[PDB]
Amino acid sequence: MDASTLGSFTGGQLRRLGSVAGLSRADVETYAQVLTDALGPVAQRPLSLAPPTRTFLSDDHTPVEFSLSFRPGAAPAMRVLVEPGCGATSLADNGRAGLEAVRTMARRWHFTTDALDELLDLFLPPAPQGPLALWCALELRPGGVPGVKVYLNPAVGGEERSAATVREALRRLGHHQAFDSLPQGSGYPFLALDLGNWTEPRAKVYLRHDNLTAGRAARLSRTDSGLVPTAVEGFFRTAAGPGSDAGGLDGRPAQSCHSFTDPGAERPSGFTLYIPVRDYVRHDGEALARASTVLHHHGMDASVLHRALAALTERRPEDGVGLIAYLALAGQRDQPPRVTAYLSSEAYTVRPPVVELVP
Repeated sequence: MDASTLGSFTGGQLRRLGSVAGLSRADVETYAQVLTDALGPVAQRPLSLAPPTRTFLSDDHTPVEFSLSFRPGAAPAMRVLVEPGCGATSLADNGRAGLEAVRTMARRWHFTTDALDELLDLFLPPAPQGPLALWCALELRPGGVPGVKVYLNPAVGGEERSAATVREALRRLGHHQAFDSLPQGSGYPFLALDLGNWTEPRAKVYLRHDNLTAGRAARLSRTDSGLVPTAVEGFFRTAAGPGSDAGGLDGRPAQSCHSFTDPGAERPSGFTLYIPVRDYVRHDGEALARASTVLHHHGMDASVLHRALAALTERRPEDGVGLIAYLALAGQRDQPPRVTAYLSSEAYTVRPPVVELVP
């Protein structure tokens, strides 16, 4: 019928993945509409056109990514990550469009944005530097009222100003000198806020880790942020396969996230390690096999993740790479660890046209 658009294609993925995650037809319809509205003008962009901006949200510049988070005894939790300002003619207008999208969501669900407002001069200046201005992740909760997380760029004024930007953000969010509790890293790729019916900020600091080793990974967190060193080393080795025991992971950098949630607290209560598994496998069959091992090690079934990949695309996992972009092990104080698979939309990753060569 009609040519596929970013909206129709990513919407189809949201619907099929949402059903795999056990969401109702009603909730899936609600969230498909939320994603279309979040994409704004680019939702109508035909997939036959080049990607609208070189968004760094995914390798092929699709401005949508999905995730499924597995907790023992819990239904799978689905998120969608979007860049609402995708297709703006400048990073400044990208940020403004991103902020408008978050405020529209706030007027709909009436979550508090005071914590975001406290940060906007730091993260949305004029002449911003890449690679992002504002991304939004929506947790697709039963009942149609999502969790909203906003991702901002500590390097917006240059990498040299990243550390000072994170320290000032945490101070403004009532976390004093929490910056000094963070482990050594190579960079600060994101600061994120979890927004809801709370005014108490939930602040997340991301660190880049170049050439990470299993031992160094074991030292990024303390017991009181939900993971134990042996679980972190086991996960590192399972996820990384050949990147393991070779002088440090040798593909794109690993990341950690440090969650500050207790009011006034100078120490994080949550820790996540992200491994870019797509750089360390022959194909998505191997990524799926490693994800299945991690899930089994944390007491969870993996059949939903097998259905999730088929929901994304009809492609055999073994016939490409990148459908599973990252795997993560997520700890929170006094909670069972969570395993998360980040799933690529691949809206711009197409089989070339079939035209047989006949001599």
